[PDB]
Amino acid sequence: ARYDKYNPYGGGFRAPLAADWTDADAGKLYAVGINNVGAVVKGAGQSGVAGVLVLTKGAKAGSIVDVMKFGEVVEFGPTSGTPGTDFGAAGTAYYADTSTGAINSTSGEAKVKVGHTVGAQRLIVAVADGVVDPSPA
Amino acid sequence: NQGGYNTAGDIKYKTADGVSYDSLWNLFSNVTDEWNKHKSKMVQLMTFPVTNQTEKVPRIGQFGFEKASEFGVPESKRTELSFYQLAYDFEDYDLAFRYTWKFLRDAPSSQIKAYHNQALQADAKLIHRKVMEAIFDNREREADIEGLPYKVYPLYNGDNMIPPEYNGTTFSTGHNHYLVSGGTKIDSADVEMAADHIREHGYTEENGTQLIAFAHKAEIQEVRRFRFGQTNNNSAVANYDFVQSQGPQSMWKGLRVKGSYDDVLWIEEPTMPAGYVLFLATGGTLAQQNLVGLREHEDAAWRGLRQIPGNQTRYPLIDSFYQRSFGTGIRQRGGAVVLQIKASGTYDIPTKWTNGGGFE
Amino acid sequence: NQGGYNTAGDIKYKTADGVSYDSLWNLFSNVTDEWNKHKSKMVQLMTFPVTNQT
Repeated sequence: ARYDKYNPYGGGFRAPLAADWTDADAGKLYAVGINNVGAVVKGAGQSGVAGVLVLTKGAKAGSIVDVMKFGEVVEFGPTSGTPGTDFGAAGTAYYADTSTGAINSTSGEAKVKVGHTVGAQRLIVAVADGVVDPSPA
Repeated sequence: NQGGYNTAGDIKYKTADGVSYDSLWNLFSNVTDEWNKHKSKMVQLMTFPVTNQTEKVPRIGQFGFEKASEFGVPESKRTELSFYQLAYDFEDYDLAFRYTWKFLRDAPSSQIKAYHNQALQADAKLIHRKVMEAIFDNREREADIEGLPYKVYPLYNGDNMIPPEYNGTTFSTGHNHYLVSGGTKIDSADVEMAADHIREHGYTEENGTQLIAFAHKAEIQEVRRFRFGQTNNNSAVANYDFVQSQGPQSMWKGLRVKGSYDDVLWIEEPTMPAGYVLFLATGGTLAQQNLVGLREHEDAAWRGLRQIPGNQTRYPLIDSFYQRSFGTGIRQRGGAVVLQIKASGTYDIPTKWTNGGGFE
Repeated sequence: NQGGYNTAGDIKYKTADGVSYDSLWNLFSNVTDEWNKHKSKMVQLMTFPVTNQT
């Protein structure tokens, strides 16, 4: 995954990273939130899911990251796939597990919608306010 | 080879007919034979002088484009550079002439000049062997440059290095350029396969290049049979026609051209062990330099064949040394193919060209 | 003390992180130790050149 189109004015925000992210995560996409200190963590923090994040390289705790709320992500595939080969399905909605921050096409009541795909490799990011269904039958 | 000190008792003065041996030794004083000249000619076509002790072969990906709109902006494009790294080897080789004082007193002066002219022949024979084993010995080697180890390579050899994709033809780990014919005699199907195994990497006639093949005469007696649509060895069929050269061109680079199969020119090569063929690209856009790099020392004081003054000097024993130091590696790992003519199984390194198995 | 012949392999680089091995050895090409200057002073104030062997 990579940021294709990012808008600094309300499309995303600067925040400090809460922990080190290793080069094993380089080019993966995760959903992220804010912890009680005001720093970025994978999954929901206290904020719920705040947005999505890609790092092109590993990064240290307390370094500044740009979290995307609205924009386009290219070379996209699910968080469990290999970056740059294991691309997504076309035309389908994508959902974050609020615990790990892992994104895949499987919907679930407790998950947060992050976007949908326009062709296999391009995700239109537009993160939901909250979970898919806060009142299951 | 003879070896040892030259002694009184190795000296010959006059024939029973009264003819002096110094006049016989005077024949060998300046000549070079057609066999060493032929070996020197194989080196001269097959090699280039190395300028960088290590090379990088870089590549870049592709962009593409999108259709426009009244609103909205394109998807972003980038490319990432990558390379493979190829070093060239280097080693020192030494030779000595030794004399007793009475040998230098009484031996004919023409014999000393013949020994000097034979050192030049031994140098040519050494460079030829070291160029051939760079191709036919399909083992990997290591060289130290600035004190840091580098690999030096034969052709593609079943290794982890992946050939660069040419035109959407795309490759894997374990690619190869030493080939086993799968048959006791050469087929036209082997010649067609081997020339395509070069041409899949580029090195094409559209890329302006010419292919050449070097073969022992025993397999050229098969190629003369290859008339279009006719069966040849192992019940394969010639998908092109053999054309004899005039008298294709009668001669190339000063070598006796037999003819063509496909567009590849065929040349008779008596140095080749009988069960083998070399296919080699030439000219055009890729083969502006030859298959094997020759590396020599950075300092002009240490390049060339050199004489060192010896360390027993005048009486009762004399010696002197010749030295040359150089080495070899392949840059264009896809620019030539070695074909072995055998019925089944693993490729064999020719004993005459095993690295460390001998010299000259 | 280290001893023996100087060999290739006692040489260890042409350059390391851009510095040259010739420049490193050039530092020591003309040094003199202040202890060896002191020792040379002590000899000079404590000896004389012998003209008469007995």
